[PDB]
Amino acid sequence: MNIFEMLRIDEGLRLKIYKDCEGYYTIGIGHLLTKSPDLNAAKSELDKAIGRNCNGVITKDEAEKLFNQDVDAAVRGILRNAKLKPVYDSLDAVRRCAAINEVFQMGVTGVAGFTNVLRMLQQKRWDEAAVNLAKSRWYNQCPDRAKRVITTFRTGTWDAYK
Ligand SMILES: CCc1ccccc1
Repeated sequence: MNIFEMLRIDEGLRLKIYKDCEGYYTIGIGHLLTKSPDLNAAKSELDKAIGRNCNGVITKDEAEKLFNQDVDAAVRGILRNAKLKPVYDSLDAVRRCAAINEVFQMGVTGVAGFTNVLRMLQQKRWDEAAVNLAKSRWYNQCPDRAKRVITTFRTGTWDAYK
């Protein structure tokens, strides 16, 4: 088990655009296209992502290419954020996976707002952090996308994905 297998389980796979649990346009393995409510704006983002006219249906190797890019962006997003990096670096290996996973789903800005959860996690207060994350708008709207991630933060094991 690793970050990629973890996210393949949580995000699964779609080969055509859908609205995710926050209502935004998406494809592949949790690849957010845009926050715009216009399908065609999402469609332009996709063609620009792949480098061809799709028109909205991608292959497996292309989905996996996007996935690699998005995992990388999520890690870079953490390391470049002043709120996220010190908390991230205090975390053990498995919880670092849940952190990458959270940012991958929610984006850096959304996650960076969790001021108390960030403090709780850095002070190693696993129980309280998991409770506070379970009150997030992220969790209440994307329950089974988020559930195993919150459990992972609490336990620090891979058992939720087992
Ligand atoms: C709040 C989870 C988290 C912690 C550190 C870095 C990213 C995300």
